[PDB]
Amino acid sequence: DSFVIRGDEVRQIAPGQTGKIADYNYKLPDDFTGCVIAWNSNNLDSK
Amino acid sequence: ASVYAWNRKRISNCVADYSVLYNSASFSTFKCYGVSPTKLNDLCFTNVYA
Repeated sequence: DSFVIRGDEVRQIAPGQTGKIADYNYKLPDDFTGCVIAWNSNNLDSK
Repeated sequence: ASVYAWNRKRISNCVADYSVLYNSASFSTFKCYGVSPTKLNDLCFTNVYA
């Protein structure tokens, strides 16, 4: 699953977690199996 | 206040929504103990202090 978010919201993308990104558009299962991988993209996605 | 001095508001006789604070971009932490910040709106207390 591939997408962009503001850096403050990276902590919402987990099993069990809650917030506007975790509720309203990207919810993980509360027993998720897998990895969440992220890096800053300020060199590509900012203008 | 200075951290040696720290004032203490007592909150009483009133209604509050805690989700307004929990969804705010203002805060660098929100760590909760003995209650969860998602649950506070469903639950209530004799005094609250800040």
